[PDB]
Amino acid sequence: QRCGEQGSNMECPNNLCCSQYGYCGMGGDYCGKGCQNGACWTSKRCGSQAGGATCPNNHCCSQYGHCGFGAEYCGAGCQGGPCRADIKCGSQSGGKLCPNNLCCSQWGFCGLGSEFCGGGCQSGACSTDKPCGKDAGGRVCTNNYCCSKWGSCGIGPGYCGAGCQSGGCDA
Amino acid sequence: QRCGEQGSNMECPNNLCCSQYGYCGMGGDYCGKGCQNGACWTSKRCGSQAGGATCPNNHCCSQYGHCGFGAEYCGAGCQGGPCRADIKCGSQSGGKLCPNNLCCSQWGFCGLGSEFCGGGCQSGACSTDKPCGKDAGGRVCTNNYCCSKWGSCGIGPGYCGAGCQSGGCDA
Repeated sequence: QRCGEQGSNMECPNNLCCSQYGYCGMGGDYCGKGCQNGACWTSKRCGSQAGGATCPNNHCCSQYGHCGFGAEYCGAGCQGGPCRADIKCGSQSGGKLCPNNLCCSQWGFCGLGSEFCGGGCQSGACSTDKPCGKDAGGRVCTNNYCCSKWGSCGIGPGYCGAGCQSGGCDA
Repeated sequence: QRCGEQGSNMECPNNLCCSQYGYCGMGGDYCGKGCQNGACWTSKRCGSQAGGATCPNNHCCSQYGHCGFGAEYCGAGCQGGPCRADIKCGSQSGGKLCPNNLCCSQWGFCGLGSEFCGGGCQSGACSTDKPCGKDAGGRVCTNNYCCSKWGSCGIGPGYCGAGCQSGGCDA
């Protein structure tokens, strides 16, 4: 029920702005000064201009390193987000990972949905759920996902907790 | 700290899937069966095919009414989300509202950022914060935003609560 730093980087639905207090709404109280994620009045910075920083709420990072939607942000020069041009990844691009957990299709493009995440999926949010760890000739998860006690890739206490064979383990 | 119905429709950062329990993570425990929002293994339905339903996490609604990213979802036939084609709105389009609170620029296109939300902004998440209510010759907020006791448009208890002059008031 909280957003931003008070809600573990949780984002509000329908681009609602997270105020400086960790609450979701609309108006100057949420979108103005201290706005956390969502349609903030003062767009957040990203890409090149702000250390590789990704846009929250899947916003496109325009060529000037600002976050938003529309031609100016998703069009030409777009550096991150659901940019209007296909984004390349995988073996075909020196094993690049897609940003924001997106799937890298068998063809080397970033997306979400069956075509990217289903069979052939290279990295990211693949729905193929391939075996990792010792029961898997010690193969490791992509994206530094945790390889659970069970030989499954994921993120969460169950995956990164006790019995984590490799990846971004807590334990 | 919760997502989905347990977190008031709050979404996880970086397309993490919200499990059926209202927790954010990655793996079959979160993205599989019961997945709430984020990179669910089974894309959610939208637009025409599912009553006008919008995609969570700003995903594009492909022409078949499925949610995702990439050419198949944001390209041709895209019905909602950060579609590759400019989305029209406003006076120029029989006063249509943009989906997901996006700003309708002075020119009749949907986006977020200064160009859409700044001066001339027609509807949505405008940063112009224009006066509503009685102190405003009884003008009303767009998007059914609440016109607060103060003559400000917004969403939240402060806006929709007591002294709400018009809009989607609770009080």
